[PDB]
Amino acid sequence: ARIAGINIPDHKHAVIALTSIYGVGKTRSKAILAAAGIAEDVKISELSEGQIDTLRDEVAKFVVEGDLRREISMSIKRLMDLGCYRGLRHRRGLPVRGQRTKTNARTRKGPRKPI
Amino acid sequence: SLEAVVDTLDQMKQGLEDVSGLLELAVEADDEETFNEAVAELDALEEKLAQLEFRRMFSGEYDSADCYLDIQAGSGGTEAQDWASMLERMYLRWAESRGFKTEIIKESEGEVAGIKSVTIKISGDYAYGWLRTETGVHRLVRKSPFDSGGRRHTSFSSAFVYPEVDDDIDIEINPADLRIDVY
Amino acid sequence: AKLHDYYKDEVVKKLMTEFNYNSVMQVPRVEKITLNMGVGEAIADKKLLDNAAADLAAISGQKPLITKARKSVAGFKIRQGYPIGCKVTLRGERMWEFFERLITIAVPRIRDFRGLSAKSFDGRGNYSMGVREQIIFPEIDYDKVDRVRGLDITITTTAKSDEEGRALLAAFDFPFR
Amino acid sequence: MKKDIHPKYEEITASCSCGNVMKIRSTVGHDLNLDVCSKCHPFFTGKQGRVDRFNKRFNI
Amino acid sequence: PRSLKKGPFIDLHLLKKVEKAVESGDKKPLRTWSRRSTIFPNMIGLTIAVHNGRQHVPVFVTDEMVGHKLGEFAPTRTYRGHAA
Amino acid sequence: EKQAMEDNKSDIGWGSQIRSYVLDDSRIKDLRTGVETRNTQAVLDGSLDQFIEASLKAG
RNA sequence: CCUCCUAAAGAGUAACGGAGGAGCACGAAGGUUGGCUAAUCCUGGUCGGACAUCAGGAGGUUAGUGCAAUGGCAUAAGCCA
RNA sequence: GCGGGGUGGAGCAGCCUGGUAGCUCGUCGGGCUCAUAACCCGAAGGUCGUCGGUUCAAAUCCGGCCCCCGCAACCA
RNA sequence: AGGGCUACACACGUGCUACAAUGGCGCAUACAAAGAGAAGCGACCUCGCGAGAGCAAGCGGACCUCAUAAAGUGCGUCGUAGUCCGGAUUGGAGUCUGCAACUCGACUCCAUGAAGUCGGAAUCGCUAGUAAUCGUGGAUCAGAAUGCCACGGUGAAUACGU
Ligand SMILES: [K+]
Ligand SMILES: [K+]
Ligand SMILES: [K+]
Ligand SMILES: [K+]
Ligand SMILES: [K+]
Ligand SMILES: [K+]
Ligand SMILES: [K+]
Ligand SMILES: [K+]
Ligand SMILES: [K+]
Ligand SMILES: [Mg+2]
Ligand SMILES: [Mg+2]
Ligand SMILES: [Mg+2]
Ligand SMILES: [Mg+2]
Ligand SMILES: [Mg+2]
Ligand SMILES: [Mg+2]
Ligand SMILES: [Mg+2]
Ligand SMILES: [Mg+2]
Ligand SMILES: [Mg+2]
Ligand SMILES: [Mg+2]
Ligand SMILES: [Mg+2]
Ligand SMILES: [Mg+2]
Ligand SMILES: [Mg+2]
Ligand SMILES: [Mg+2]
Ligand SMILES: [Mg+2]
Ligand SMILES: [Mg+2]
Ligand SMILES: [Mg+2]
Ligand SMILES: [Mg+2]
Ligand SMILES: [Zn+2]
Repeated sequence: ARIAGINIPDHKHAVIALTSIYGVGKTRSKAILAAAGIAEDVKISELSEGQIDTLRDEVAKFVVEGDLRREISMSIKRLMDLGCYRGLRHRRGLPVRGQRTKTNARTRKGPRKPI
Repeated sequence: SLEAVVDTLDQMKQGLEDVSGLLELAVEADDEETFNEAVAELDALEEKLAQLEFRRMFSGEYDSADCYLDIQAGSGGTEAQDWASMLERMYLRWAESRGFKTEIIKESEGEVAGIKSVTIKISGDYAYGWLRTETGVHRLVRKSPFDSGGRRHTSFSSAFVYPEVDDDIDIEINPADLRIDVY
Repeated sequence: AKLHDYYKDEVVKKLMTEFNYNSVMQVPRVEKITLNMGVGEAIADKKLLDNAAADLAAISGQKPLITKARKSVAGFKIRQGYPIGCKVTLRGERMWEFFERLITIAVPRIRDFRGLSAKSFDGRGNYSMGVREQIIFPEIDYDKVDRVRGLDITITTTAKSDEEGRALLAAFDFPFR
Repeated sequence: MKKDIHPKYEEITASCSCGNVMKIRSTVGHDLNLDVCSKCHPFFTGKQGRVDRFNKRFNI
Repeated sequence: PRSLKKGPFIDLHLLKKVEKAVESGDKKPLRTWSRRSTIFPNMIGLTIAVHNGRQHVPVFVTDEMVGHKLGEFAPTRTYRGHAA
Repeated sequence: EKQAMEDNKSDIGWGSQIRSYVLDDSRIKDLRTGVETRNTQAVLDGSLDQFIEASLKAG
């Protein structure tokens, strides 16, 4: 139930429950379950403690949760401190990957700010 | 005064000739230091001429003050109001180009289009001096968009520039100037 | 009393050696541990205060005292004498048992725990820290959590300075960063 | 301690994944199973560039 | 990005300038228009004036800039906000 | 004095103009100085310096 | 009607003199027994911020008194049971 | 001397009885229209004249100061 | 040569993708038309999770290649959740074209996981193989379509009447 410092859902299938970890998607969830030798359709509640321990051991091989968050923060901070074009885009909160700003860009710019 | 002007112009002419000769000598002798010195002298002389030209451009009393620009539509009607809006945009763009700061004190927009009138404050160095010569009526000729037939129509708009003069300091009456009678 | 015996048998000796104390009575002691929940959002619903008090009672094994406003404050819309918090004071056996629980179970369960700050000493040797989610205590059942509660934990110590306080806490392998 | 007002407080066994078992008094009746403890947590255990990457990825 | 099999790209004139600057130990900024050139480790500590379109912005190369194009440190568009 | 200024102002109407902007012929001419240009778009966008400097130089 | 000054170190003392309050409240806010001590600031602390609750320190009544002002109040007259 | 007032851009409420700013027009955005008005659908805008006090807390209670109103200003 | 045409408080038009269960996902398995190809289409085989890479047939084509159509059908799962809906955004690692992917290409992998739960006033298209929905091709083109041009699959409702 408690993996990588967080609680995973108990009533879901194992793959969906493992996706709740920050840094684990469907592909990594399948990889973890395959390396732990557990069927994906088995609910988390229907697992012995040793199986959960094996799941924790398998998850330990990936950079997840706070480690991943601080890695991402370090990368973004490095860009912003370098002051490259991507860093400036991150500073000003505009799309970083060359998307149009004349219209759209609402995900980066937040809700519309009337003049 | 005549000596200031005449000596300034004679020193300008003589210093230009001297700078030309020194530049010829520097370019011939490939002296980088003399070249840089001549460049500095030319820059100083250019600044001197620019300053004199500035005084000549703005001899007027209030040329250094900030100014107010009033734009009023005229004979064209709706076309005139659209033309007045165009003039307002033009003058705002020119002020931005010159670095002056503009604000809209007052404005009356035409119902169909454009503006009936607008009062704009322009603040900057010699703003009134730079803008005073734009006072007058501006005539516009084009195919009026407010004419179903698209006829070629003439429209008139007026720009008036006046300096911002500080309000007079009101002064209380000197008692020696008054005679008081009781009866 | 495992940690109390560990104190009396190892921490006293280590601190005496480190600080060259003449008398054992000069060795710092862990006087008390105070857990406090500021439940200032209970003015709208006193029942939230009751649930927070239940959480604190479960965490500490002790019925909490309800603390009310010392004086009326308009900024937070509180009148004098209005119940806006709860607290527990742990001394002796209960204090040591809670200290062991906190060190060995609760602190490891802190989400993304990177180490407690060693600058959180009050200038006299007492150490205050904050807990953001009571779920770090296994007594709190995850399935029965109504609201994300937090608290603050103050270890009041007879130490005369921050150096002595941090030495005493480190002697218990307190996870300073 | 006043009678009848405090939560029931009796000893239980907390067993962790790393084999650490500690018997401690607590309010919760059932014995505890821990995914992590102070004997195995990465921070407690202590187990918790551009030029290099360039020269590695562009080995000439 | 460019394929790893092709290796990093750098203009030949800029590469020669960087090599000459490193060998000679000169401290004059290297003026260049090659915004598309990759920053190489041997450039670290050099000042390179990269053309932004109308002027050469000085860039003091540090180890964190290695692997990026020189144009990433010379913004080409001027923007200070609307309604200013 | 303000009324004197207001009465001195020229009519915004036919026959009075310091400058003519004819877009069909794509010409702009200042009546006072005679300066004429063909870049009506630039002048409308704010290239008034030619006219202003000509007026100041004329004095 | 109450408090201070005028009022001249007992009382008292005027002016359309200088400043403020009252026309109630409380079955506890009264009696007794037992206990306790403030304002304010600083430091540390989840949300929590200038200001809530917690811990320590400095300070020593600069608080408090149901309501004006004066005189009192630590043996407290202040706070709790 | 005695009374009133001063609050989104304008005109009025909210004060009395402290906690909480409203109405009508106006402004702005989108509609309708060939276009404008009208009309329809949405928004925004006042920390309450100015200081001070009182209060846990003031548009509100108190006191100055400023402006505006009324009255009163007599026998003499 | 470098930069811009790709800016970005904002307003509008044309689209695409959704807001789920008449669906999402996984496995398996049916049925098209039309068209393009020589500095081209490129099979096969091998390597790579993948985009792709290496080697290398055939075809100026009813012959070879692009190139398994998808919706559908069968089984299983999800069980009404901002979800196993949505896939924007962003971090890292790559591929290909191209002298050269920073400004400013496409695509892949891992992570990420926004608004959105059917949209005010108002407004649009369509009368039958039509609307709706599902795939496929082409030109332009080194590379770069949610646009356009074209092709098939499934396949309605309603028209009292002026
Ligand atoms: K862009
Ligand atoms: K007296
Ligand atoms: K009592
Ligand atoms: K589109
Ligand atoms: K649309
Ligand atoms: K989701
Ligand atoms: K590009
Ligand atoms: K819609
Ligand atoms: K193409
Ligand atoms: Mg693009
Ligand atoms: Mg006396
Ligand atoms: Mg006396
Ligand atoms: Mg007497
Ligand atoms: Mg008398
Ligand atoms: Mg009393
Ligand atoms: Mg007593
Ligand atoms: Mg008493
Ligand atoms: Mg208020
Ligand atoms: Mg060019
Ligand atoms: Mg364009
Ligand atoms: Mg999905
Ligand atoms: Mg993904
Ligand atoms: Mg939402
Ligand atoms: Mg839903
Ligand atoms: Mg028809
Ligand atoms: Mg289609
Ligand atoms: Mg094609
Ligand atoms: Zn353990």
